[PDB]
Amino acid sequence: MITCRDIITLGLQQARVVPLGREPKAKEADAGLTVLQSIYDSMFADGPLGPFTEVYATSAYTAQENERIVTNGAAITIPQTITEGNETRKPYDLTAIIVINGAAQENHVFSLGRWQTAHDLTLNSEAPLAERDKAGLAALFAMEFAEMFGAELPPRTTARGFRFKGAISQKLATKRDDPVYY
Amino acid sequence: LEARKQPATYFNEVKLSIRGLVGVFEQGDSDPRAWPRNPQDEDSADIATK
Repeated sequence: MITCRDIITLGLQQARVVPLGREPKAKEADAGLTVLQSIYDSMFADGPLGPFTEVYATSAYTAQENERIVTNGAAITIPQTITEGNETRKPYDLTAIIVINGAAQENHVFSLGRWQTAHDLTLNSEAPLAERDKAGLAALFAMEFAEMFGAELPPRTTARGFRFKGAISQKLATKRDDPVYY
Repeated sequence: LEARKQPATYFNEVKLSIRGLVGVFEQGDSDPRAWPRNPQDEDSADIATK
């Protein structure tokens, strides 16, 4: 379970501001939480997690793919399996679900067989979609978080983070069909 | 060709060259006939073509 504070510890010694083996202090590892929350929250709003579909139902509705639920009082259940004519499949890789009550947003994302949670992301909870790589997610974090300090990231590891942002902005992992010769 | 997912097209341009060449022979057909070589009692023996 890769916690949130493992990224901020890896992110800070990535930009060589804390040394190897020592941990961040209290004021350093609590300003990094508000900016690591901001990058995860700006991916469901309008970013590489795909466009969303509006819906307004006040009933026992179950959510579909890529659908932003804005119900007021209801029971919205995120599906685990989907049966498209006995094609009992799991959902696609990196497709999100938003549920919005009166004032509380709860985003969701399905990355490698598990629904990550990605809201109210505290210092103990696991980071969403960091199982794909750990040292790539700490370079996209520390790319702009290091600017409040003096330092900046070197170019051999800056372009590592721009690969991770493009590896989830394309969803090119799942195999698709060949050209057709029609 | 099936491993490239390609159709296997052919342009059968060798049936055209035979179908119109049999049709020349087939139209100009013939019934047989015997020709008496000298008309001194040889046309009377041309019952053979009948």
